[PDB]
Amino acid sequence: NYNKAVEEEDKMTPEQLAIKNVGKQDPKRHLEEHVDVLMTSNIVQCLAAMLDTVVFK
Amino acid sequence: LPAKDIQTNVYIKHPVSLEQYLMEGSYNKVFLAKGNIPAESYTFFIDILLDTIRDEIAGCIEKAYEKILFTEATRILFFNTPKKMTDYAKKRGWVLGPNNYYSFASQQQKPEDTTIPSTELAKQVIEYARQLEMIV
Amino acid sequence: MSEKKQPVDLGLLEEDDEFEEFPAEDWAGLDEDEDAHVWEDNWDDDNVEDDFSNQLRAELEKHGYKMETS
Amino acid sequence: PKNPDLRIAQLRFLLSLPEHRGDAAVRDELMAAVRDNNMAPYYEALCKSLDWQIDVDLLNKMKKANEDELKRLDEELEDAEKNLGESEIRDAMMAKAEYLCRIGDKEGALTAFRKTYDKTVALGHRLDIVFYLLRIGLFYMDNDLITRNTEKAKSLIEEGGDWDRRNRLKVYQGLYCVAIRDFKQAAELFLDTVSTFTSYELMDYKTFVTYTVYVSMIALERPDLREKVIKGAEILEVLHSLPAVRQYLFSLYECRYSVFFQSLAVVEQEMKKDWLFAPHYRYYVREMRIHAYSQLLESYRSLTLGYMAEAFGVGVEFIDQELSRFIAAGRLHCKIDKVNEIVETNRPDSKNWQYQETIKKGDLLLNRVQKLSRVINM
Amino acid sequence: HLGSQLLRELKKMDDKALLVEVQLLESKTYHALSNLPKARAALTSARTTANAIYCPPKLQATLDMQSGIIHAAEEKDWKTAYSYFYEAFEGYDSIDSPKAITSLKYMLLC
Amino acid sequence: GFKQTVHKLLIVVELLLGEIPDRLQFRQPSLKRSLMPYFLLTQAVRTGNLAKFNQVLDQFGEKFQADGTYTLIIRLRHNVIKTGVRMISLSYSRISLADIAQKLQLDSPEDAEFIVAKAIRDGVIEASINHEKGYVQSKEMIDIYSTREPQLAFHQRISFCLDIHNMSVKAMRFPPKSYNKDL
Amino acid sequence: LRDDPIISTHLAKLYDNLLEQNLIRVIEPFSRVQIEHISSLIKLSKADVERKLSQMILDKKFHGILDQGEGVLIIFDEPPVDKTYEAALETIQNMSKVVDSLYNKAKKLT
Repeated sequence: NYNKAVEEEDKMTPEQLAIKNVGKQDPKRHLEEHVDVLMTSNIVQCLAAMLDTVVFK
Repeated sequence: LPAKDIQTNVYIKHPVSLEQYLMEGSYNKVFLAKGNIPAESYTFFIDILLDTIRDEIAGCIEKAYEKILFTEATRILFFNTPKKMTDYAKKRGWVLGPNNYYSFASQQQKPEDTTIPSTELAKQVIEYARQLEMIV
Repeated sequence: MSEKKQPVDLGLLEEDDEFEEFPAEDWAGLDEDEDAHVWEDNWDDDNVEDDFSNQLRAELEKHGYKMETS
Repeated sequence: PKNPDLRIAQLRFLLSLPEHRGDAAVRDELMAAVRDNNMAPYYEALCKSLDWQIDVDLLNKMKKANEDELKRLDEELEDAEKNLGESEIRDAMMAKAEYLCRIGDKEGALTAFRKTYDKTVALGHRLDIVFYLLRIGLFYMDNDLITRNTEKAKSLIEEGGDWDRRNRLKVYQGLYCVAIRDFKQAAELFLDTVSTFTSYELMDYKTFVTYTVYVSMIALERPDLREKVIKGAEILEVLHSLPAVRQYLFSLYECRYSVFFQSLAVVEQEMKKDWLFAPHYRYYVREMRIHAYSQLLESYRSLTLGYMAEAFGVGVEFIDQELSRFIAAGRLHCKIDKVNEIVETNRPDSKNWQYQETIKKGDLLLNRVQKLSRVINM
Repeated sequence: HLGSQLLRELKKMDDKALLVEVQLLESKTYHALSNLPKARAALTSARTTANAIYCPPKLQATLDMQSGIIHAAEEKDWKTAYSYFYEAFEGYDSIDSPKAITSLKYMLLC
Repeated sequence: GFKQTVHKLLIVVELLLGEIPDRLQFRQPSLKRSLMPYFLLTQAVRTGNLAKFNQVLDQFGEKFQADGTYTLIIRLRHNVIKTGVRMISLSYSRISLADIAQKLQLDSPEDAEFIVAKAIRDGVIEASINHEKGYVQSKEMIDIYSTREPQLAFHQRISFCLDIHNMSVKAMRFPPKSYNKDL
Repeated sequence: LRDDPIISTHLAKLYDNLLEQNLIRVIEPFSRVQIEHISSLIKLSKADVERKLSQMILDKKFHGILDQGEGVLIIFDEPPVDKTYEAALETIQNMSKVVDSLYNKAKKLT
């Protein structure tokens, strides 16, 4: 919901990026927060092998 | 080979028609067309070809996914000479029931215990931490 | 290389030299009813259309006679 | 134009292809030929008409009356010119363009509506000129020429939607959206039928309802009908005009095929022989049949041939090839089996397929990021 | 259509009590055509028109009698509609036997 | 102008499997004119009429059969019945001796089960060969892997998709290095 | 009841309402049961009951599906609805992102 809540603005970003291309006015990066979201999402991947070990032996 | 050299002789179109019938697999048309070959002396070689493809035709018709009855093998198979039921009893090595051909070991494999694919999934996770975090 | 497209375009010039604006107008007789229409649906509508072009095109008027006979 | 010559000259489709109904269309076409300067239209379509015995009689009078009224509009245009005024010249050139739409020549009406299109002091009269090109674009069945002036005249209105101007533009959206096969976005256009009225310019109100009952009856499912039309009182008002529509709505919503197939022949014959609705007659039939088969097959998992044959009132030999063609061609549900001569489907389209609906966008997005890899370094 | 043409010459003229019959029957024919918004609009117009003029119980009770059917058509609240049929029964009381038996029939219905 | 060859041969080798996707999402007036002579036969593949379409091919066939050696079309002339019997595999299970045999232009008991068995030995379909009273049945279970060994089903899908998307992650890591290399 | 007013549809709504109460009364505890063992209590035919039931499954008021050859009743549900919606919306919204990226790069290159 936060990812889509940022993508709704990222739909409007290519217009400004398609108009000015000079200077940065928004202090939000929209990148590192999504990287952190991916880091929190990788817990499923890292613990899937843990469930594989608990189920195996 | 279609170099348009003659294109009207039966021997020029014979291998492509026999190979196209091989793609169809219909053996009745070949057996009924056995007497259609002229006095050309390669009819015995055509019989050698039938002798080297009868193992594949008979092997494919005797695949026996579930079961097949002898009353179809009487017509599909060759003459009453018991060469197929003798050689195939020592080649296939199956059970002979009351005038019927039984099919075993068909979809009888037991599924996996899900233990080994979980271990290879753990190795895949190791490769995911590797490739996702290697340069870092 | 982009240089091998020239003989293929020459073959297209030969196909265009076979019939001079004959398939553009003759096929345009149906394209005027197909223009601006989604061509993705024209594959199914043309599939069933050409499939029923031989026989039983409509078949809806015949069901009223097929009710008592079948 | 907005005159009845649009409809009278619009009956030329049923005048052309069938030879049975080509008597009344040429009756009111020849009788109406003395109206709205119909000389050039029926002279162009004279190949689909009678001989030249009586044809050359009135051509000498119409060709001189055309030049008389034309030179009177030219003299009036010269009297309106060289004088201070804006709407007077717009009315002179606009009336000349309306007469040039009566004769059916879009060359002098193209440059005329171009001149008065350039003399538009406001955007409202500009959209009026656009509509003046749409009323003849319906007869000319052009595709891009009627969407260019509406694509340019669509943006920057800023004067609010009127009761008949914006509603009329929405009616045009119903026209070109009925021409095209777009339905899921055309199902919202006829929602303003409360403000619609009898418009003799393009289509009567009963013809607008008769035309929207197909896109609404077929292009909508049961919740869409119950929400839009069944809850609305408009179809409850206009169902009393013709008792057939009520049968095609309550019988379809009631899932009674025994009467819907007996009465479907009227939809088959009425579906064709129309100006803009004929060439699409193949899509409505198949789409409605597969829509009804998905409707009945939705709430039914297994189906015997007895209840199906008695429900539809047709032989099993026809539904055999029906479902046989709708497994691969239709692609409505899972594979069907006849081991027990009973229609039995599974439809595992929710649990795993609900997650598998995104694998198509995953593969197309995979090819698109492969193109993204092609953009790398070149 | 003819009733609308009658409204065009009745809304301008005097005798507003005559408009209650044609707007009431207008709600009756829009209800017969199953039209809720226009029957509620004509009903409200008949209320704001007949609010000052003391109408006889033949026409005054018919407003609530039709109002209970209009409200009972959407099944919003049966208490208010039951009040419309109750006051309608109080209006049609002892004036007509069929109207009374259909008034109590409407009470037992709603 | 050049993709009409890879697309032409593409659909020519795609119609061999019985499912022929036509031109749907591409609108250009080159593949249309290129496909105009081939459209009647590529639409005639699915219906699968032997005697009529056999004459239709050589009737107006000039360029697609004048392309050389007529190899894949001379294989198609007998592949029509294989795509048709594959449509029968996409059809109901029970095979009749008159209705569907007469429908397939092949009315004989031996070659029916013989050629259908030649379609079974391919391995692309699934059937249950059983003989109880003489009729040939089939289970024709084409149910997808939904709730049927899913982990082993899309396991390689997850591994392969993560490999392609992960080398795409490399393809979004390295070009930034090729960006910051000069500065 | 032949001269009954338009409220006959409301009376049929009461009939179908009590029918709905009976259906949600006896079917709800019966996951899979015979159609004649459960229809014998109401001693009515399976035609109108089957049509109303299947109509209400087409209306999606509850979880269930009918049958004609075997008469087997199956009730199931799919709780995780909010996963495929958000995922599909992320795919559709990201399609415009990648396409716009190809528009900026296609614009800057060719």
